[PDB]
Amino acid sequence: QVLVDAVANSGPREDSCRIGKGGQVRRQSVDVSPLRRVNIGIYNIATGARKAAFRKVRPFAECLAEEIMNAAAGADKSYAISQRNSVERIAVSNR
Amino acid sequence: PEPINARVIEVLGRTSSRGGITQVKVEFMTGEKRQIIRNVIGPVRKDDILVLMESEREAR
Amino acid sequence: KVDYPTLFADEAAMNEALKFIKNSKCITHTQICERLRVSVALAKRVMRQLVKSGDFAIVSKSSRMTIFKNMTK
Amino acid sequence: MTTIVQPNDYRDLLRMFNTNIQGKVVLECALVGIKGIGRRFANVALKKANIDVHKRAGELTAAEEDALMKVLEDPLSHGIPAWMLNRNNDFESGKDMHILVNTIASTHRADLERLRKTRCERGVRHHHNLKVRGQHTKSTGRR
RNA sequence: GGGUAAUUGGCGCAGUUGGUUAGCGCGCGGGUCUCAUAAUCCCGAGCUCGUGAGUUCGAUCCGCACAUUCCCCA
RNA sequence: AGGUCUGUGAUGCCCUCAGACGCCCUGGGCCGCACGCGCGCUACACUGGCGGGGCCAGCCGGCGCCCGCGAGGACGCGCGGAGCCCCCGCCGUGGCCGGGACCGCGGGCUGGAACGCCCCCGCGCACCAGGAAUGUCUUGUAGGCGCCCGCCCCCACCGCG
Repeated sequence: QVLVDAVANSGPREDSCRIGKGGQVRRQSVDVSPLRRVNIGIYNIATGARKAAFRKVRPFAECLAEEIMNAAAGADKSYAISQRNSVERIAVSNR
Repeated sequence: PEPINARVIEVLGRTSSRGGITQVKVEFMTGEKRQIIRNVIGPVRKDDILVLMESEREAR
Repeated sequence: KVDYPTLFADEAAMNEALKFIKNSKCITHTQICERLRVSVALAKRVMRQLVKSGDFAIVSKSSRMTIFKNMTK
Repeated sequence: MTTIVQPNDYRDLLRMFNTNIQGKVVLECALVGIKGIGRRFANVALKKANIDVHKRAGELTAAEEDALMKVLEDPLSHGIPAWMLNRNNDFESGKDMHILVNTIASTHRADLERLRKTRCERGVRHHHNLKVRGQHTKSTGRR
């Protein structure tokens, strides 16, 4: 249950892409399909755990669990939530 | 302000900007049944349930 | 940079580490290393003592990692 | 093992052969900090001396410390072979010994002198600092 | 001498008893060379003293440099 | 007017032809090193290193006994397969037991001949994931792991598989 809750709360709901041309970024805000959302949530979980356990004494598994719990709690201490928020803001800025 | 979740009922092709976006028609199953058009990234299919942060934007 | 000992200097073992751990529900070698700033080996030895005594119990075991549960509550 | 608490005689940092040694490391890897002693030669020396090897060097009572010295100046008597030594078939006396700190630096200096006056290929090369073995120069090995 | 105003981060500028404040600018990053974009991090006796207040760039007062106008029997 | 007259009893026209550019012998060199860059290999560690044990391939394929720490060696016959991985322990974020270049004594193999290749003790270099710039890839694929043949007296970080 915790894992599904995390994969839900992690995953963007909006993103920016280049379509407006005009010789510049001209990025346009768009929406995001569910499959991409789950894929990105998983990727972010794994990546955040990986970055912590490197050259640190603690093991990979504890980092994994911590990331999962924090993301499921909706807390922004985690890496996943932070990336989600980042993307959402750079998007809404471009909407 | 509060995001709402819309359903897909028709996909009407990609764009020429590297072919990543796909135009999509959606309907507010919340009760309004408004059939509009948006721009979506990633693989989509009929009966998917998009989530929208705007109740008043368009595309074309 | 940081250094940690490998051998407890006498009263240190009981005046804290034993006390501290006994007030923990779950534990591992590495957590306790990072918590009271001692090397991992000493953690291994101590936890051996404790499972012998009976306060803690094993829930999962393996060469790379084992984790305990506080059976004293 | 099963040594949790520092013994009453724990010695936090050991000095020996002018080098200093810490008492948190296991014994056979601390001695490697001496110049002339490695992993293989140490396990062999201690064992002959009836010393535990999986012990922290701070619990090394001086009684066990002295017998260890007695075995690094006359090791051949104590059963250790001769293919395990640093210096086999010395150029002068033709004997075999093990050379520790201080001895190595002096010994290394005198060979080059021997090489120099004798007028060899290696000696002339050492003094402009080139490769002695046949490993190729030219390619790579540049700033 | 008399009156008026002002001195802030490396930069001019708004801010005045509870943000060290906005832009400029520091370099590392992302964004088809990667800049105009955006993200992030950094830059301080706020000219100098005292006064009361939970708490003054911040309210009064001391003195110095700068600018405008005005005054003059050793 | 891409490369190959240096693969050939494939060749036109030139040059060399008895102090020979023919052929055979002895040595040296093709490897030399202030410097710029092209394909590769090894690592920067805990999703790990060391020690012990258990276990399965394919192109295909050879073994016993006795010495020696080992690499190797003397005899004698026809017979035959691994790394990663899994289990138990040690180390405990320290340029440290990560990494293994350089150098100093010593033991052997090939060969007419070591400058070549293997093993043992000691010493223990750079390196903390890499700027402007750039390459390859869609299922048993990338990547990781090892094993065979070719050239070969000896030798594979190469190449075909």
